Amino acid sequence: PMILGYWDIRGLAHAIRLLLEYTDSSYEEKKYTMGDAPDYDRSQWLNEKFKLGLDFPNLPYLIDGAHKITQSNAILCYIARKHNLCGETEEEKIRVDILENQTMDNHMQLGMICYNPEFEKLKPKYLEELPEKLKLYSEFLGKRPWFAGNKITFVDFLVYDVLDLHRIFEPKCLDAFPNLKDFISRFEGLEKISAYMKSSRFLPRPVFSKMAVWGNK
Amino acid sequence: PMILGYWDIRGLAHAIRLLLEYTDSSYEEKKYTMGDAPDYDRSQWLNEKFKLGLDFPNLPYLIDGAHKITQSNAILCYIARKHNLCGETEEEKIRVDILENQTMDNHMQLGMICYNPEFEKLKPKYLEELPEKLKLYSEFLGKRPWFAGNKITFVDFLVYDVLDLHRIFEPKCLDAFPNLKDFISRFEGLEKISAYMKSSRFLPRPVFSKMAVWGNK
Ligand SMILES: N[C@@H](CCC(=O)N[C@@H](CS)C(=O)NCC(=O)O)C(=O)O
Ligand SMILES: N[C@@H](CCC(=O)N[C@@H](CS)C(=O)NCC(=O)O)C(=O)O
Ligand SMILES: [Zn+2]
Ligand SMILES: [Zn+2]
Repeated sequence: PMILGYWDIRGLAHAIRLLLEYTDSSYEEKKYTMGDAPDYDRSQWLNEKFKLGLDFPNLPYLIDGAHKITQSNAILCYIARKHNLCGETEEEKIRVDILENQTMDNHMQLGMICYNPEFEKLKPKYLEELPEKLKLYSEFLGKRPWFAGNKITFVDFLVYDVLDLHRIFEPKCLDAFPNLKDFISRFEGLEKISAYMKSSRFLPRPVFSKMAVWGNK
Repeated sequence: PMILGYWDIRGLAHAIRLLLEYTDSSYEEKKYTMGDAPDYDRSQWLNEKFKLGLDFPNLPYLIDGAHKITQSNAILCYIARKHNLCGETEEEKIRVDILENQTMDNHMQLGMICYNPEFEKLKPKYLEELPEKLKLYSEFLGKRPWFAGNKITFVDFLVYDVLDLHRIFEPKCLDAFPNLKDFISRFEGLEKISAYMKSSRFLPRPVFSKMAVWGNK
């Protein structure tokens, strides 16, 4: 079956996992354990990084038979294409492309300060700007059931992940955007999504690696 | 005609520009000037950031009639889809997806240290690792004329940009990979690309913004 390599954490593999489950894909997981500080030993991965036959060795990676893939968004499109979740109309594809990258940006913005030793200092400013960021997603979604349009796409997994990570960071952050909350309900309401969230496989934390100042555990 | 907003620099708009020219697309450019230090006044853009009707106000952006787009990779796919340069076969799309993101990573890696005030100190390490990064691209391309396969795709523009930025940073960097040099020859060898490189429109520098430590001018 398919095999998804990644750290023994949520991180970037989250949306993928969620996607794999929703698509009822058959897959295994090669979770890599990172050593404790101050070393943060990553040999478990490095002693296999270049033996998997990946073109650009990295985490996460996906191995589907002869197909060795890296880069989260690439892995998602790969899985999505097999289930027509990459968009169909012209406008659908545009929205998918924009979000695919937008979420990636917002995700890093968060991860940047969370990995920053001076995290406690930067937090006040980040929170001040967050409402605006969230608002943007709200404006974008509008009265649509999903982000791409009427049909769910892989970007809905990416958007969810981001929004979830934020209700976790600042719980009240979503209160001002009812439609976004409905999105989360609607998303977590999906059959296979709900079932998986209740299974032993569900790994919502640690949000980041051990090197993080926040969500490291 | 189409309109491409961005800073009065190379940056992320480079590959786009290159793509637009090769596609013989009709377009204008809304270059935004950033103020000198220590303020780096960005008012010229901020006083118009939210009036363009962009979903996620950002630079670069592309306006094609009713279509307002942001996110470099999104803009590229938009332009590419109009000219069938987004890939066709399954393997083609995979490669496109991987590179589309890989290049973005390598580009930031460069941009990160060049914007880092302690640039001179980090440089030795970055150069030590670069050969391997380059090697990967070499390994990937192989005997193929283009990265996606036999046909040129928008990623060849993204890969070129990255490679170019590095021969500029470290000229001898490519000497060890002849196939990558042939790629640059073959790319700058394209009729519309060559013509554009010789026109008044060509803007190879500044590589980055004024806030940069390297390639700021
Ligand atoms: N754009 C890449 C970024 C991947 C990346 O930097 N992954 C980090 C984890 S978030 C990693 O630990 N990679 C393993 C390594 O650097 O060897 C993606 O989406 O896969
Ligand atoms: N992932 C984005 C990066 C966008 C970005 O941060 N662009 C810079 C220049 S490289 C910018 O000036 N953005 C305007 C802003 O965020 O105000 C893309 O490819 O569009
Ligand atoms: Zn990470
Ligand atoms: Zn930039």
